[PDB]
Amino acid sequence: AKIGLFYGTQTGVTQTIAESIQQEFGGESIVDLNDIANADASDLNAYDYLIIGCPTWNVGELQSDWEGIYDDLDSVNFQGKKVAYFGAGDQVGYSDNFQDAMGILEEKISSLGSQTVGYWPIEGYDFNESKAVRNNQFVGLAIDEDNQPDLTKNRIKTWVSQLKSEFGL
Ligand SMILES: Cc1cc2nc3c(=O)[nH]c(=O)nc-3n(C[C@H](O)[C@H](O)[C@H](O)COP(=O)(O)O)c2cc1C
Repeated sequence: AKIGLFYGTQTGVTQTIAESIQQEFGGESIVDLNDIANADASDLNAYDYLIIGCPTWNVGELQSDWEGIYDDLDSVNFQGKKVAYFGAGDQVGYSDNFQDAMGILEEKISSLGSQTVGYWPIEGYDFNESKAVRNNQFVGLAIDEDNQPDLTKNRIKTWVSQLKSEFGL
């Protein structure tokens, strides 16, 4: 209940990742798993620590459930909150828009006064452009189940270890 993880998913990949992240943190006593499809913008208010998960769809766009709540995000005050991000994407098929959704959400939420935590290296990927890159780092964990499924488990373990420090855990 300390950390609220909100994800959106179209073909279920982002939900599986969300479930692995909750698992690595220690389970339901540490992280609440919430499908953004069933949530209201104000649900994000109940947490001081947030994890936002979103896959990029339709060439650089938000997954539709995140799309639907996007304009309501202005009603939440993120001042003082630490927010981490993760996303699923396909670097080979969408080289010019890899993980754009994660970047779109981070730009919106950070502008509302939150603190981004959980930066990730871009070197383990091959892509041309991404809206989720700032000063040569991803603003969150990039997962690619389409082309790099073998790296997913270690990526999540490593990222969660580094987030524990950031969330005072
Ligand atoms: C129609 C379609 C469009 C996609 N567009 C993008 C894109 O613009 N950028 C990207 O990084 N991945 C893109 N992908 C890859 C998906 O984000 C990826 O398959 C992801 O695992 C889907 O997650 P989900 O199951 O949680 O919805 C696309 C996939 C499909 C089938």
